[PDB]
Amino acid sequence: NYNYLYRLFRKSNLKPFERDISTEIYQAGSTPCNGVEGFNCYFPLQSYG
Amino acid sequence: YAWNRKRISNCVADYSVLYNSASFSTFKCYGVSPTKLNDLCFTNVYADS
Repeated sequence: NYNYLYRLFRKSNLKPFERDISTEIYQAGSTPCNGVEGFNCYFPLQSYG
Repeated sequence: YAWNRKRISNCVADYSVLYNSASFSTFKCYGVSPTKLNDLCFTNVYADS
């Protein structure tokens, strides 16, 4: 059952009792990440095994 | 089976020139992150090539 999703990257620590549902791809480097993909661009949401 | 081990110590292990380079295909840190790599001090680093 992989329907359970969890966030893996975020710009900064979220404040208490805050819900984040953004699906924008994450960039782990200084290079820009245009479109839906790019160099070392990772989807923030990872399923659960 | 005879991987060479080189001890790296007493220096600055800069990664800006390393990560930013696009010549690499796969690079994952399972215990640390490039963002916090600079702000972390290591006692000794060994390279197995």
